[PDB]
Amino acid sequence: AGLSHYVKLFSFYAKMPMERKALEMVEKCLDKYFQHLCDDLEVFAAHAGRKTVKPEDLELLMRRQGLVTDQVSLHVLVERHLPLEYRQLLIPCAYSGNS
Amino acid sequence: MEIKITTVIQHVFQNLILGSKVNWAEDPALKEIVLQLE
Amino acid sequence: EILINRLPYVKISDSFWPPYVELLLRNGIALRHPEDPTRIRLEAFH
Amino acid sequence: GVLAHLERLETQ
Amino acid sequence: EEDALQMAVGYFEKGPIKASQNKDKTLEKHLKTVENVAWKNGLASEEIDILLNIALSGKFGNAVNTRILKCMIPATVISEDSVVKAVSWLCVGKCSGSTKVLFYRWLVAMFDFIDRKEQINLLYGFFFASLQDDALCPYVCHLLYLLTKKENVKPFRVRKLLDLQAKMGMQPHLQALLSLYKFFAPALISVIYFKNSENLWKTALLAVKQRNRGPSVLNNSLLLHYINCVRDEPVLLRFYYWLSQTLQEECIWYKVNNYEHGKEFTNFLDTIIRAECFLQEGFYSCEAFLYKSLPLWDGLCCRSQFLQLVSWIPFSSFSEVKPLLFDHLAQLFFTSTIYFKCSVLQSLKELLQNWLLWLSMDIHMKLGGSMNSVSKLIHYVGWLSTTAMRLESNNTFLLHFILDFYEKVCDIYINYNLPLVVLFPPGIFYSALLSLDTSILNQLCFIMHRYRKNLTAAKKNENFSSKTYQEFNHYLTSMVGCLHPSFLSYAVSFKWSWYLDYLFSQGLQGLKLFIRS
Amino acid sequence: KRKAPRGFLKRVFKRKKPQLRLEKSGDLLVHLNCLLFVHRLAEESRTNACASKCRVINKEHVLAAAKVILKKSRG
Repeated sequence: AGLSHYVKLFSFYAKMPMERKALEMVEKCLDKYFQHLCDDLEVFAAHAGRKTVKPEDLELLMRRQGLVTDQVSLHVLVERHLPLEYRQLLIPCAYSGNS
Repeated sequence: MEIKITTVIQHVFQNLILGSKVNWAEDPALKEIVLQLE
Repeated sequence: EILINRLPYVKISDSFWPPYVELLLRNGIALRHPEDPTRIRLEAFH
Repeated sequence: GVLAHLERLETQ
Repeated sequence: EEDALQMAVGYFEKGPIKASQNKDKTLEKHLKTVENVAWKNGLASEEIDILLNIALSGKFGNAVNTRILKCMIPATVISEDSVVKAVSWLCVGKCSGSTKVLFYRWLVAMFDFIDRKEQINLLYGFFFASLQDDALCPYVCHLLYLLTKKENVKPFRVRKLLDLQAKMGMQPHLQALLSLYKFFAPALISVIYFKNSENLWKTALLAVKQRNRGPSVLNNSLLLHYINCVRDEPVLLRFYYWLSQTLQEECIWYKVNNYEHGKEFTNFLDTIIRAECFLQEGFYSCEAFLYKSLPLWDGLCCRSQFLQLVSWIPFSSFSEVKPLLFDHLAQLFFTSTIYFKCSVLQSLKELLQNWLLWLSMDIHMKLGGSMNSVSKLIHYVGWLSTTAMRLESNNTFLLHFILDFYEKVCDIYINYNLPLVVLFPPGIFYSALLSLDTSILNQLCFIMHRYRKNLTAAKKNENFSSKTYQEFNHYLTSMVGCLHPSFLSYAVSFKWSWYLDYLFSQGLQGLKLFIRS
Repeated sequence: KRKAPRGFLKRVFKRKKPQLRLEKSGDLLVHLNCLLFVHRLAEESRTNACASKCRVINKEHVLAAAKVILKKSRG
């Protein structure tokens, strides 16, 4: 499903043919990626003292992953990869009604 | 050097009365300013 | 628009009210610098 | 034509 | 009642579905049975596409349940597109992305019916900036593939399409849009194809078609007229160099296949032949390829095409074209069968007309040395056609084509205003006079009657007179005394005037034109 | 590929850890995290392929990629 979505997106992200036997191991890589993430969101949201995981709860985590910097903030990272109708939810546009 | 500004401000009317809360064509002022003739 | 008229890629050096700067970015009005994304260019409609 | 035809009585 | 019913649906929108005393799907379904007959008047389509889709009740099922059939009976008008671009406003209501997908599919499917497509084209960027969102790209790409004009190919849009191609996939819809943008101003270069998905809507859209029913230059015929009219230097040379390098490369292509390449070359030489029959002057690569490839030529290799190329050969001198070409259309004429022989005196028959046309207006556009060229061509054919008469023991088939050539030699003065009455060489005249069938005998009779007519016409306006009239009176007294074997065949199948009537009546029309003369 | 599954990421975030309150579009942030993680995977696996000059990504390059990037992507 979604792991199959990412391995297919791996094909258009690696720009280069790979093997299916590589894909079920990258599936375990995504499973462990969540096995680190969802308890990294767990511990980071607990660090903020909030039960829920707000967007800034993940901005700090992505700062940990070195992908958010003072040059590359959270929102700019949304520009480069997410589609428009999806970043319309994340980065606040303006209508005098900023999302 | 002026039409090149008139093809810039024009295309930021095709992109400002699009991305905002436009209510673009249900208005008689913009309807002649939007659909801006090339 | 003044900066693009004579060329610039900075043109705001990250102008403020971040809802606004990203406004003219999603609609295609302006473009982020592909390498240093704290500076903006107006999409070069020329 | 009678040239395209004359090429098919050469055969036939 | 639909206008009343649709305003009731609007009331169904000014209030909630729960507060309504009746179901929407009942009244909108009565409207749907109406759509199965006639879905939406231009004003009706406009309004019901406007209010049902901007923000109001318009359920992503209900607005879609209508949008599947919310197209137009007569035509879609500008005001339909106007404030549904304010449904494309794509905001707090937005007519959320699924109904957007059916909406852009609506426009793609009914792009053909708008009174002023230029108005929507003037709205190009409003849909082009809708290409960035992922869900509408496969349909917005189709729409802009249908909406694109040169005024909408500004370089920033080219760079936006390139950014979309880099960020997103190589999707064939983006490739199709890129193909259009390359077909226009090439600020981008790239090398599926209007394969639509509105086929499901094309149940209703095929009903809509039925409803509207009831309620470098050779393969361009529209551009061939330009080159027909410009005898300009850099275009007849831009075209000469293409023909020479297409008749060389693709004819060297024979030397590797000679069987399967012998069908596109034949079908390309057919296009050359048609282009010359239209444009009416021999392409200067058509002869230049002929002199180059006639000595190497066989009898039957593209005979039907090569011997129609010979017809369109720029009249040269018949002293500079004879050794180069006609010395080979005799080198193969005298060594090949009748079926190539008849294909040359026919080829040179058409060559005679294509030289005499260009000589008629050489009288129109204001001779003697040009005269000597057609006269010598006809004599050389008249030399060709006495020895071809000898090779095949007076074969009637070959002499039929010989006379078919001479059927266009009797009428030089009457037809082309050219004073070039060239009589038979006797090796054909009496060889058909004392022939054995009448479809060749009446042929000769028609030719000589047109010869009488043409000589009489030349006597009116004015060497021809002395020796030509002597030879024609020779062909007359000898033959008019002779006017017999095929006539004997008729007489066996058969009171002199009644014999005539039996003749005459039975197709002998060249004999009619003589006997009346 | 131009998609991002709303349902799948939420189902994974609920299956793996039963006690969270991921926000309205927080799963979209999780998708961005995985998108960039697989970006790093693709690029550093291309580097791994050029390391052994293999013209096809294989198991022995992905396993080396994992212990670098997956550990790096840990918060």
